[PDB]
Amino acid sequence: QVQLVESGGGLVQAGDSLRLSCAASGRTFSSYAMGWFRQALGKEREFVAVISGSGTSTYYTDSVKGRFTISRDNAKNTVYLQMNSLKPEDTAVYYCARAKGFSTIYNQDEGRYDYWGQGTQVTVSS
Amino acid sequence: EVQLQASGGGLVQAGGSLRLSCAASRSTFSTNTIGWYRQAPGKQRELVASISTSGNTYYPDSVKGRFAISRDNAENTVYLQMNSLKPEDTAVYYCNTPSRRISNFWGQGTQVTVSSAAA
Amino acid sequence: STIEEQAKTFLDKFNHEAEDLFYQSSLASWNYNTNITEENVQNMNNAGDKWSAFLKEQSTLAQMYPLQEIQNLTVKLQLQALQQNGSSVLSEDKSKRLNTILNTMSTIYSTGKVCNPDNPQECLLLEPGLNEIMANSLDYNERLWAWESWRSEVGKQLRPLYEEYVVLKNEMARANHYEDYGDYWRGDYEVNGVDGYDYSRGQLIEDVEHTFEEIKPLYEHLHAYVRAKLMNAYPSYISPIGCLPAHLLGDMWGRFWTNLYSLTVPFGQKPNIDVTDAMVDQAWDAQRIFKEAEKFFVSVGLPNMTQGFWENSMLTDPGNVQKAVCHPTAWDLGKGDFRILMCTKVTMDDFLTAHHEMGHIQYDMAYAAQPFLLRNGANEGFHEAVGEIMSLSAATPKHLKSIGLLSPDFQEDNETEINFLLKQALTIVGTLPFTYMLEKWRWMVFKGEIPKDQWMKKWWEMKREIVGVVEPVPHDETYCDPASLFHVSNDYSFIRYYTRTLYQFQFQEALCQAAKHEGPLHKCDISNSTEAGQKLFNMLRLGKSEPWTLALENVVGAKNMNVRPLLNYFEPLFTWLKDQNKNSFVGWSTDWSPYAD
Ligand SMILES: *[C@@H]1O[C@H](CO)[C@@H](O)[C@H](O)[C@H]1NC(C)=O
Ligand SMILES: *[C@@H]1O[C@H](CO)[C@@H](O)[C@H](O)[C@H]1NC(C)=O
Ligand SMILES: *[C@@H]1O[C@H](CO)[C@@H](O)[C@H](O)[C@H]1NC(C)=O
Ligand SMILES: *[C@@H]1O[C@H](CO)[C@@H](O)[C@H](O)[C@H]1NC(C)=O
Ligand SMILES: [Cl-]
Ligand SMILES: [Cl-]
Repeated sequence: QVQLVESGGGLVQAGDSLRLSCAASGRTFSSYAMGWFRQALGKEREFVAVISGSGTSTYYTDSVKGRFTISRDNAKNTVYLQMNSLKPEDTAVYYCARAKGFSTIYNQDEGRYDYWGQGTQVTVSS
Repeated sequence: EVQLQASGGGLVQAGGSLRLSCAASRSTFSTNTIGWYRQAPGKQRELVASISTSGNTYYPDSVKGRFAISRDNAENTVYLQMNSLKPEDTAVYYCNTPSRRISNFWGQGTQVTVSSAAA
Repeated sequence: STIEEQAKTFLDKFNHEAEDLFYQSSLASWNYNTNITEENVQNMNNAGDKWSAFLKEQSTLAQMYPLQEIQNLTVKLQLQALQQNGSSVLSEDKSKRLNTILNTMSTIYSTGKVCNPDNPQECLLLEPGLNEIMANSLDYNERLWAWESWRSEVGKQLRPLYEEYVVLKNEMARANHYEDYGDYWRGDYEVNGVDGYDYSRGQLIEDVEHTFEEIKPLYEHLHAYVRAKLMNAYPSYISPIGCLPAHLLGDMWGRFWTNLYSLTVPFGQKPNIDVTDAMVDQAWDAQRIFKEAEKFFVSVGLPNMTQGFWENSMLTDPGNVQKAVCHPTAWDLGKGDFRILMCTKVTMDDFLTAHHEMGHIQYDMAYAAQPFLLRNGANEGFHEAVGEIMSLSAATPKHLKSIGLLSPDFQEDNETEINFLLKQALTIVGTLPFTYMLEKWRWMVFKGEIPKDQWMKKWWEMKREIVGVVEPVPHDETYCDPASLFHVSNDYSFIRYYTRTLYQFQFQEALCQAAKHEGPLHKCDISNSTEAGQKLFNMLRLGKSEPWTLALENVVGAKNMNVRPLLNYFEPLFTWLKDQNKNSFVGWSTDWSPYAD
């Protein structure tokens, strides 16, 4: 049974870094893209980043480009999200999800992700 | 920066010796095969000696055992040592690369005249 | 004095001058293919143009030596190859135009990208982007998008160029007294004036087609088994009687079904015979892959790689800043300089490619003694068959276990035997109808049998009839799906891959006989056999000095390509697939299509 468990959510200050980890079960981890989404209080769930099944290709949303870095360890079935220079606008519940496909260019919207984590709240203060 | 100009030719007695020099640029010397050609006034051009970058040499039967093509890496020069000359070797000598031969780019030639021997 | 003695003199001058011109042309090509820059592309073109001019000069010079008045076979063969006019038979404007089309098609293929419609900066290239989707993706829609976007953005671009290419290529071939460009390509197999060893260009079609009929039952059973496995992998998308949707075959075209192994593995719970994970677990690098391949050749009596091979080869992707062409290539620059260019990944497919390409290098090192013009394989299939000989042995579980990629507690079961042969058939058998149908299309197009207004109509009728593969979306005449594959848009004959496939099992059968191998041909590893190495080397050092019919006979005892050894190799799998498909449909209906409703 495919299960995703996020770890690393916490309260940080502005400018500080925070790494979210995501462990996923299944022997075909390398065959699917892994993506991160976030949902602020009162706002809809939005896309953050995606990494191809091989790890050699990544894509980030305009708000986090050059601050966040998505990585994956296919040997340990994990996908990481380093969030450097955090802003109050980044405060949201973060979800890691598994895509239907392998690429970054085709899997960057909710309708492309069939497996989801339970969420991890990340809070940023002034 | 004009290369492949033959020099050293002059008047020589029968059975004599003469050495022609071919000044080439370092870029051409290091990457091109260099050949020596000759042309009798009225007759066609004839390759008399050729030397690859590895030092491999080619000579026709007409000059085998008499002529010697050499490469001097210190002075980027190809020399043609002609021993036991005959009036049949009287021609103007040119040095060229196979690619310049195809594209018809010919440099300066050196006239070698061999005078007839005594009784 | 005699015309033969005159020709000998001419060939001595040729062999002398060719050394530097060829080496400078090859070095420039190497320096461009490893560091793609505008300065290097112009250097490559300058040196290449000098080589072409030398070849056109020596060609016209070779004409005054009638090869009928020549008894010495070595000089006759060199003269025969030099007096071929080829592209020089065309007018200056037509030679310029044809080279323009060839370069344009080549750069459209190598620089063609599919983009996001709402974000044109977000794009994918064929390699690695679109090829990674086709090799690893499990989503029908993503695979369909990658497949259709390749054929739609890039294939549609090549269509007008290909139409012009066939015209000029046919003019070139007909001016050289060939029927058409297809007939010209089939000339590689032609042998003449050698009693008992003759081979005609028309004989190639008859032999390829007669051989293919014997392949057909093994393929249909492999196809039916894969189709059943694919119905589990992509539910609602495959018909039990129809063709296989073109976008679900493992690569961008279905040239090889290798990447269907995860989806079609007969016995999934058995220790994987795809050592790709064991390489990764053991931290193997490209140097280990290449040093291991080098150790294989040394074991059969052949030499180690030269110092210049380890100094000058590019065995990994330079990637960042320095860009390279990652097509695995074996380079014989001349002057004793041998190199391999390959952006090696830690995969079993690349481990087998390292052996294949070093086999090419070993052939090059062996025939280096031959005169310049005779430094090639006996025919286009010879070099490709030799590399595949190395792969056949490298891939066996007996071999992988001995090199550490398979546990010392690995037990060869009758199940691991089927797991192995199925993996082999996806690559070797799976490519035979693809290859035959690809060339059959070109041959008919060059012949004039397929009008332009039916090019794509016929391509997909032939894909459905011969390959049992069906387009997932309808393609009109604005597409040029053949040109969306490297060899089609880059002007390379494809039948070499069909002939090499048959030669490889003839050679393997002969080499295992030399190695005193007991048992099935698929359980043979020629490692540590110098008897097998000598038998191979004696053919390798020969180059093109003997006609291919004779060259093949000297090793296998048959002066012609034979399908029997290939079928004996896959016999255990054939009888297995027969039982698996007992309640299945074997064959396909060319009327079912993913888009029919
Ligand atoms: C390409 O090759 C090397 C790569 O390091 C580089 O030094 C050289 O300048 C390059 N050639 C060019 C830019 O023409
Ligand atoms: C053919 O000529 C070549 C070059 O001189 C020579 O190596 C070879 O022995 C000849 N073959 C014969 C005499 O059959
Ligand atoms: C040009 O080469 C062809 C072979 O490709 C040959 O048949 C023909 O005689 C040659 N043309 C000449 C010598 O003008
Ligand atoms: C030959 O067998 C294997 C390769 O298959 C190798 O491990 C072994 O060292 C070789 N035998 C000898 C005597 O070197
Ligand atoms: Cl002909
Ligand atoms: Cl296609």
